[PDB]
This record gives sequence, structure tokens and C-alpha cells, in this order.
Amino acid sequence: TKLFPKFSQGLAQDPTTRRIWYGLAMAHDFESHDGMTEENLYQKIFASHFGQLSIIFLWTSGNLFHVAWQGNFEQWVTDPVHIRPIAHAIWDPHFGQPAVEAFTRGGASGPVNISTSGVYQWWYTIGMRTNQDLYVGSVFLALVSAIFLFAGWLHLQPNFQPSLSWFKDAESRLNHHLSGLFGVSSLAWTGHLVHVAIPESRGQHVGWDNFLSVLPHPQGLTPFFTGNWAAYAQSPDTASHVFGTAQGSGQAILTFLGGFHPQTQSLWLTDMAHHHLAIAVIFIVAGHMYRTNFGIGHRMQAILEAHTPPSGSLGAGHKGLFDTVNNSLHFQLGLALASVGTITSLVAQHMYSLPPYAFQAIDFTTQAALYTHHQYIAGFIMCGAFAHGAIFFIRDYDPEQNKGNVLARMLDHKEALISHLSWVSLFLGFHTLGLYVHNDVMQAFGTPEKQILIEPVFAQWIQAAHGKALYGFDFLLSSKTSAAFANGQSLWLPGWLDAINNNQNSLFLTIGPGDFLVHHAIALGLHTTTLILVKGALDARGSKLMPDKKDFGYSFPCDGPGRGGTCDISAYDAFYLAVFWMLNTIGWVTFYWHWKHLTLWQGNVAQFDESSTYLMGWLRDYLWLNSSQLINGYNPFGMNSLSVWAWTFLFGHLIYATGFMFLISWRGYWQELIETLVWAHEKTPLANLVYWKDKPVALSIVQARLVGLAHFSVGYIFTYAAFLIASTSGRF
Amino acid sequence: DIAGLTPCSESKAYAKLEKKELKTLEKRLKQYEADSAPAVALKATMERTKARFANYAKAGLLCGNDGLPHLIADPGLALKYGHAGEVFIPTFGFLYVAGYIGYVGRQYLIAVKGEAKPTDKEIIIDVPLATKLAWQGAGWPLAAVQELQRGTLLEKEENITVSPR
Amino acid sequence: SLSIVIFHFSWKMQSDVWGTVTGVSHITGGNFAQSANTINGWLRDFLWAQSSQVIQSYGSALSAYGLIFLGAH
Amino acid sequence: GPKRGSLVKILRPESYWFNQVGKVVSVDQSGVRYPVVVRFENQNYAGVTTNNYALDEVVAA
Amino acid sequence: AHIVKIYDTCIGCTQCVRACPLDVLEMVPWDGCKASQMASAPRTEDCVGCKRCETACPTDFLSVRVYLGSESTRSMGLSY
Amino acid sequence: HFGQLGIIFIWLSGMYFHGARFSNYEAWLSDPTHIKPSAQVVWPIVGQEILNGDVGGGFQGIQITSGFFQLWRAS
Ligand SMILES: CC1=C(C/C=C(\C)CCC[C@H](C)CCC[C@H](C)CCCC(C)C)C(=O)c2ccccc2C1=O
Ligand code: SF4
Ligand code: SF4
Repeated sequence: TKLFPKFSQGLAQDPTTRRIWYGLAMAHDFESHDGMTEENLYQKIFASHFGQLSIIFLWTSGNLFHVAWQGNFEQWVTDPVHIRPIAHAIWDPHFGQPAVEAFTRGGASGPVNISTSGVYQWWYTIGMRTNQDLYVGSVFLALVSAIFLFAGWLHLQPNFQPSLSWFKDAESRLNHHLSGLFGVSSLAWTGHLVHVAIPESRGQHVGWDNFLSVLPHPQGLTPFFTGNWAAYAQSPDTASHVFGTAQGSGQAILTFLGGFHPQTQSLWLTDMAHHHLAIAVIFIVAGHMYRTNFGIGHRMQAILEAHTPPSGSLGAGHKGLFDTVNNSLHFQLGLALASVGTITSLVAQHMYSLPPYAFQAIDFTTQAALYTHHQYIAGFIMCGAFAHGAIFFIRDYDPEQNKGNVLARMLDHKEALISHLSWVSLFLGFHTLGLYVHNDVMQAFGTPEKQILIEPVFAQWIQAAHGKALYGFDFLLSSKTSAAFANGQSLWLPGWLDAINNNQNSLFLTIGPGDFLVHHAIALGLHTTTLILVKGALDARGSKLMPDKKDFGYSFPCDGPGRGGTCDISAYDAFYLAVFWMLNTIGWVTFYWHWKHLTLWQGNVAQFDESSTYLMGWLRDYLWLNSSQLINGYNPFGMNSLSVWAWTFLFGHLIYATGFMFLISWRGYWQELIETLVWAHEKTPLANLVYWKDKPVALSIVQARLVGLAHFSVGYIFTYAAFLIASTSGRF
Repeated sequence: DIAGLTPCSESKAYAKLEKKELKTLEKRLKQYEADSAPAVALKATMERTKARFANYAKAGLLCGNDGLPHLIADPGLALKYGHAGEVFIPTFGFLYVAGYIGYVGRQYLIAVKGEAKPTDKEIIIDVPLATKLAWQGAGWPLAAVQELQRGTLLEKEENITVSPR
Repeated sequence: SLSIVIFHFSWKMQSDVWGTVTGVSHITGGNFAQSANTINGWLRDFLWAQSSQVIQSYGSALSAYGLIFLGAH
Repeated sequence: GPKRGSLVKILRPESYWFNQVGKVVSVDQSGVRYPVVVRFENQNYAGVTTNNYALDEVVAA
Repeated sequence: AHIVKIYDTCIGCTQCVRACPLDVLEMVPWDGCKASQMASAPRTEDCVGCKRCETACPTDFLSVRVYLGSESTRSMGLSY
Repeated sequence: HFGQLGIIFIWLSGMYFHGARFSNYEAWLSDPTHIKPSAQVVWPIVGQEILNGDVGGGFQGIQITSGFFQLWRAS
């Protein structure tokens, strides 16, 4: 019995190919491993984190180098408009002269892809100018990569396999991460900012060789050391400062004015300095809360247990939590995932709204790509967070400790929870769809005067409260009579109101019934996806149908056709069904963003506000209208720079349509097939000579379901990305 | 006007869209006779269109640059500016009729539940019972609030329940 | 299979038999015998092409066809 | 146990009829562990309307 | 072999034994039920999991369940 | 079988009666080459009357494709 799946000796004895399959499948499920002990597990996750760090460092340094080698940077910095960035040298023995020529036109002497990854804007904005420096940065990042790998090995070793005490300590790490890894981080961030970048924005090159010879401000630290902190905020950059030059320069270093730099349309480096500085101080002072070995500090368990309301309204309040979290790792995993998911969301939301990169909000390709990519990342992250919370329930949960407190009370009212979620999702669906189709029928009868168009009154309210006075509520930020108006009049409100009054920046666009309706569709998608996920998470312990489901673990295919059939009852399968709704929602939000921004950049935003309230308008005017170029990327005539994108379009369509077969057909059929087939293979003459090792069978139910989902999602994301990029670039 | 709108009775897009609808209507109608049933149909059509535009303008409807009307949903706003005839009255009417339907349904279910063949009464309906319960479904809001004040509509903790809780 | 076969029939007819006499004026002028041996050509030149009247059939007695197109999707 | 035809309230957590009430068919006077026999009027997920139980598991209500 | 487990509610109605297509079961003398018989599964290595038995057993909370395990030539019932 | 047959006869009689009472068939007989068959007509209600397409023959409605016109002329 071959050593296939090592960690799993039973499979290692399996003479079928499912050996190979599942041995691959459960590689990293260290809980489900042989002789798994706790300190073992911990040192394993420790090496894993090392691996992840090394990978990410290699990724970044690799992009750094590929640019530093084959990019158009040092020309690009000159004209930040008519210079498109070079991705990486194209090489292929298949490409004919037409493609070479067509691919050659776009960068320099040789076919090249045009990177749409914003790294150009970023790096130049931070102060990157010359290829020499990019080489330096890349090689240094690779240095750190190898260092992390070596740390992985060294800490694997016996004399450094760490103690479970230093592992499970919490206050120490929390203090160290809220003081050092965060505060000092932003502090050194500001350090580079002020001592390097803003000089370069003054056209002032300051390298490592001479940076020990330049005061970043007229008077070194004297006003601070007197307590005169206002002095460093004097003489800011003019509204005429040609970016990266000494023209229109100023001498303040820590400003607060609001509004974008008028030429860059990118916010003030001085403001960025003061921001990261302020939050650095806040973090460092925050990291002094809890009790390490100094008597002073906090007692986490004390705080928790004290945090329990009278009147038994929560009963045990926060009883038994401290350990159920300080022990169960699935819980922390779920927490961290949900957190970073929300953070990726907010990242995209603020990136498009207030582009902080120099000459960002001009490369619409860059903007759209960045935004939608971070969106999809966040969606995936949250879905996984929920899956892992469910697994925490199925395995690490205990009733005795968590008994009586909020955790128990959850499972107590799970029924009402799920029921109300179902109801809200159902009503949203009903009314939103009905309204849309009424709009469509009024359109198709050519009676647009009849269709309904709700006004986003609340949103206009909030924006007028924000100071965009257009609609004329004029209270508390666009009411000049406002006390806050008068108070903060002199500091950032000027640039703030200016930029919010511009209608060409991405700042607080106007709004209407289209925005209203798509908002409600978004809310519905959110609610129903969360519903599916949480039902799957909570019913993982015990169901009325299968009261002992907890005895089977997280994943299992089915439970026999009896009892009236049990298809896909695992919480695993609940997640497997939630993923579809997640994709649906993210697709909707990205479509809407893309259409409105296209209409903005072109000019007929009226066309958006009209064709955006009925689905036929959406479809015909947005997809079928924007498809015309891609499907012409080549033709029986020739080709162009978009032939590849048309090809990828079609390729994704095929991936999708093939993964469908996975999703729909099930096993026993293919099993009968493969049986007849193997009879043929051995009974035909001269073929029975060779004989395989691992026996052939169809895929297990869950295996097939997963491979199908993979095919589906891959095809999906490919087609959409190709379409989007083709449209934006071939049109702008 | 409100939030940056103007009464449909005044919007120019309103009028120009109307002229365009009528340029279409005339330059389509001029192909038929005057006495043809097609002709009289087209005439009634244009007439109804004019009547519709008249009613919408007289209602004081708001319509921005689109010319297409719009609706506002805040009780205070709609009332302070005479816009209750668009959302408020409709939502209250629907709530009433829906509560009616639900209540008569609940009463039928309960009444037929205490009989010798619930499955049979559920697959086949008692006409007299249906009619009685229908006509008595009227005062359903009062009946329901009274049941609440007696604390009868909600059941105690005796429901079928999964093993954990 | 049946879907594909009726597609074949429709495109062949429209492209190389149909039209009006002046010679003849084929409705697509015969793009078939060169746009029907590539899939991209298929998609664009036949489908994405002929979808025009069905996706602009509004305000006319053909609005029903577009509505049903949507409902069927 | 209670005389035949009496009405009790099932309480076994696993039981499909949990927290419900059913009619006792009969009780074995002998010492079998689940002498209680309870009809019902709402079949479970397999089509059964009568289940057996021990003494404690039920309450005559 | 896939795992099997009887329970004290084995009424001995043999419908388990009456169902299994793999002779993974048999009925023994017992006492806890009036039929004085409790099902018995002495030959797990030939159960393939077809769950006809779990489909049978009329105890309200089942009585005797099956659980899936690893595989072999003997186990999976594959003719080749 | 007898039920199936009766249903078919019903639907056939329906086709023929519609062609008799709500068609431009005689106009199409006068000129086939420019009058288009139309037998299904809509009711002047909430707005579905826009479908009454001018098929010629001073007639309005919806174009049929069944070919009963050419069939009947052939007969
Ligand atoms: C077609 C089909 C099969 C038959 C297909 C099988 C057994 C797999 C065939 C694999 C082919 C021969 C090669 C696989 C090619 C992949 C690209 C391999 C990827 C390998 C990774 C390591 C990259 C099933 O087994 C099945 C099971 C359950 C539901 C539906 C179906 C189903 O539809
Ligand atoms: S799973 Fe059930 S039916 Fe199949 S062999 Fe085992 S006991 Fe018999
Ligand atoms: S487990 Fe069920 S089928 Fe098997 S002997 Fe007992 S009562 Fe009969």
C-alpha cells in the first residue's frame, strides 16, 4: 500500500484514484492529521505564516523588477497623460507579423502588454523616479523574502520549537501589536514621507547618499521644542504648484486644508503626513492597556466577566467566553477573515471616491480595475469567514462553558433569526423586481411618462448635510449659518466644499431613481446571502430532521435517499450554495459602478439616468452597445490589440459552459460508463498488456461539486474582466 | 422646488417630449382614412394621451430635467408640501387590505383546525364557513389589537423544537 | 442538437438564398461562407448582428417580441 | 402507566413528536423499557403515526 | 469497512436484516424487546453503505445506523 | 384517444372561425403580394393596443405565420 496521502494511512492503502484526489484535498487540514498535538499544530501554523510572508514579498519584488527592467517609467514620469505604462515583454514563437506589429504598437520597440495596475502612479507618487531605484527596491525586498524563509526553518528546528505558553499568551502580543507594529509603523511611514517624498514633490531629489544633509523644514524642530506647533503649518503649496517641482511650492510640512491638489487632483502629501502621524501617536498610546508582567494593566477575564448586564437580560453576559476564544482557533480565524473583508470593502469605497494617487482618476482603466478587484477579494473573504465560523460550531464548540451566556441565547432564538431574515429578503426581492419590470413594460409600450421614479430623498438629505448644496436643503454644512460651519470655516471646509462642488471628480456624484433602485437590489443581495450563510452556520450542530448531524463533522455528501431524500444537507453544502449568491451580488454592484462611471467620463450622464431605470436600457445600451469593439478585436480582415481580449472572452465562456456539465450530471451514470470502458480496455487484444496502478472510478459527490464550482467561477470572472478592460481601454 | 425639481406643469422637457409624441402620432395617423376604425382608434388614443398629460400636470407632479415624474417618501415632507397623494395613502390602503386577507386566512385555519378532518377541510372548502368568515373579517384591526391586549394571539413555549433549542 | 441545426438552416437561407431581385440582393449578401467557419465570426457577424431588430423593437407592434426575449432569458 | 386511550405529552428531544402531545395506545404491564405506545395524527418524515417511549419521556397532558 | 451501530431500541423487527443486500446483519436472541431479538451486524467488511437498512428500521429515532469509512478491493464492491 | 381527437377538432374549428371573422383574408386574396395575413387582434385596453400592426389591406392586428392563407387559396 503505496505512501500516497502520507498523513492519512487509510487512504495510503486505498488502491483507487480517490487516494490521489483526497490526499491532495486534505493536505493542510492539520486538525485531521496523524498524531496531531497542540504544540505541533501551533508550530505548524507558525511555519505557515512564514511561508505566506515570503510569498507576498517575492510577489511585490517581482513586479518591482519586471517594471524596473522592461517598463517605460523614466519616460512616463515626464508626461503622466499620453504615456501608457508597459507591463512586460511579450514573447511567443506563434505570433505572426500582424500580431507582433499590433502588439508592438503601444509601448516601445517590441510587443508589450499595457499594465493597468496603478503601480506606476503609486511609485512615482511616493518619489520613485529612476530605474536604478526600482532595482534597489526589488533586490532589497528579495533579501527580506529569503530572511523570512530562513526564519521559517530556524523556528521549525527542535531547539526553537516554541513553547505553548509564549504561544497562547495574549496581552503581551496585543500590547506589542497595538503599540509597535501599528503606531511605530505609521510613524516611520510619515518619516519616509516627510524626509524623502515631499522634497521630491518640490522637484528636490534627496537620496540615501545625501539625505543626511537637508532640513525638511526651515527650522529644525525648534518650534516643536518650544511648543509652537503651528509654525510647521505655514506657507503651504500654492494652487499653482506644478507637481514634482519647486514652482508653486510651499514650506508647511503638516497641513490640513482638504480638497485635492488642483493639478494632480490628488490630495495633499502634507495632509497624508499629518494623518499617518496622528494615527501613529494614537496607536502607540493605545498599546498601553493590558497587564503584562508589571502588575499594572488589565485583566481580560475580569473585564469580560464584569461585562454582564443585570436583570439577567443576557443571563451570564460574557461568561465562559475568555477561554472558548483563547482556545478555539476556528473562532479567531473567522474573526480575522470577516475583519479584513470589511477592510477591503472600505478600501475600494474610499479609493474610487478620493483617489489619493498622483494623476489618479485619469486612467479610468486603472480606476475600474482596482475597484472591482478589491471588491471581489472582499466578497470571497467574507464568505470564507462565515464558513469557518460554522466549522467552529461543528467542532470546537462546548455547551457547558458557553452555557447560559449570549452564545447559548443565540441558538435559543435561531428560529426567529432565520425567519425574519427570510422575510426581509423575500419582500425586497418581490417589490424591487416588480418595480423594475413595471418600468420595463411602460418603456416597451412607449409610455415613459407612466413609469415610476422614486427619489433618493434620504441620500440627498445626507449629501446636503455634507455640504453639497445643489439640492437646496442647506443645513449644517451647506448652511453658512451653521455653528460648525462658522467654527471649522478656516481649516479644511474651503477645499472640502470646493472639491464637493466640482462635478468632475469622483467626489459625491449626484443621485437619482436609478441609484435608488440599484441600492435596493444591493441590499437584497446582501440580506439573502447572509441568510443562507448564517442558516448553514447555525444548523450545523443539530437539525430537527437530523438531530445528530454534529456526529458527522463538517462535510459529508448526503444521507441516503430515504426519509424522503437527503440531497446536500451539510453546512459545507450550505456554503457551497451561498457562493452563488455572493457572486451574484458582487457582479451587480460592479456592473452598476462601471456603467455610471462610463457615462460620467463620456458626458451623457442623462443617458445613464434615463436608460438606467429599465432593464432593456441597461442591456442594450450598456452591454450590446459596448460589445461592438471586442467582438471586432479580430475579424476575417485582420486583428488589433484587442484580439486577445476577444479570445479570452470566448475562452471564459467555454470554461463556464463546460463546468455546467460537472454541476448537473451526477456520479452513478459516469460510473456505469467507466465500467463498460474498463471492460473494453482489458478485453480488447494487445491492450491488456499494460496495467495501471490506481483503479478508475468516478468522482465522489463533493469532489465533483467542488470541481464544477471551480470551472463555473473561473469562466465567469474571466469573461467579465476581459469585457470590462476591452471596453474601457479601446474606448478611452 | 424641492431638492431641485419643478412642477411637471412647467418643465420644458415635458412639453418637448409631448410635441415629439404628437409629431409621431400625427405622422403615423396621416396614413389612414378619417372614418376608418383604425383612424377613430388613433384619435381616441391621442385623446387619452392628452387627458393623461392634463391629469399629471394638474396633480402638481415633480419632474426634473428628465421630464418624467418623480415621487417623494417622507411623511413630513409630503405633508408639508401637499404630496400625500402619492405614497402615504397608498401604503396605508395596502396595509389595511393585506391585514384583512391575512386575518381572514388565520381565522379560517383556526376554525377548521378544530374539526374531525383537518386534511379534508383543507383540501375542500366549506362555503358557508368561508362566507361567514369573509364578512366578519372586516373589523380585523380592532379584533387583532383586542387579542393582543388579552395576550392571546401569541403562543406560549410549546412548539416543536430542534434538539439544542 | 436541434438548436444548432435550426441555426444552420436560418443562416444559410438568410445569407445565400433570400433577398430581392434587381441581380439578386441577399439579405446578408452572402457573409455566411466566410463568417460561419469561426466561432467568433459566428457569434458577432450572425448572432450579435441579427439581434438588432429584436433588441430595438420598442414603441412598435414588435415590443412584445423583445419582452418575451427578456422573459425567456 | 396511565390507562389506555389517555393523552400524554412527548418530551424526548430526538423524537419527531418532541414537545407535542399524543394518545397512548396502551402500556405494557410488564418490565420492558419502553412500554408506552403513543398514536399520533401527523406522520413523521417516514410516514409513521405511532411511537414507543419509556415512562419518564412523557407527561400526561 | 463502513461503520455500523445498533441501539437498544432495536425492536428486532428484522427489517434491517430483511433489507441488507450484503448479509452484514443477522438477528440474535435478546430480552429488551418483546420480540426478544436484537439485530446484529457481525460482518461489516461487506457493507457498501447502500443504506437500505437505515431506510428500513422503524424506531422513531432510527435504531442501528451506518457510517462511511475507507475503502479496499473487498470493500467498495467494484468488479475490477 | 377519443378525447385527444375531440380536442384537436376543437382547436381546428377555432383556427377556422378566427380566420373567418377577424382576418384580412379576402383582402389578401385580392392582393397577396403586399397584404400580410393577420387574424389575431388585441383589445383597446391599458396599452396593449399598440400591437395592432398595420399589415395592409386597411387592416390592423398581428401577423400570423401559420400559412392558412396560402393553404386556403391552394384549396
Ligand atoms: C464527467 C463526469 C465524471 C467523469 C470524469 C472524471 C472521472 C474525471 C476525468 C479527468 C480527466 C481524464 C482529466 C482531468 C483534467 C484536469 C484539468 C486535471 C487537473 C489536475 C490538477 C492537478 C491541475 C465524474 O466522475 C462525475 C462524478 C460525479 C458527478 C459528475 C461527474 C461527471 O460529470
Ligand atoms: S448500509 Fe445498511 S443496507 Fe447497506 S449493507 Fe450496511 S446495513 Fe445493509
Ligand atoms: S434495528 Fe429496526 S429493522 Fe433492525 S431489527 Fe431493530 S427494529 Fe428491526
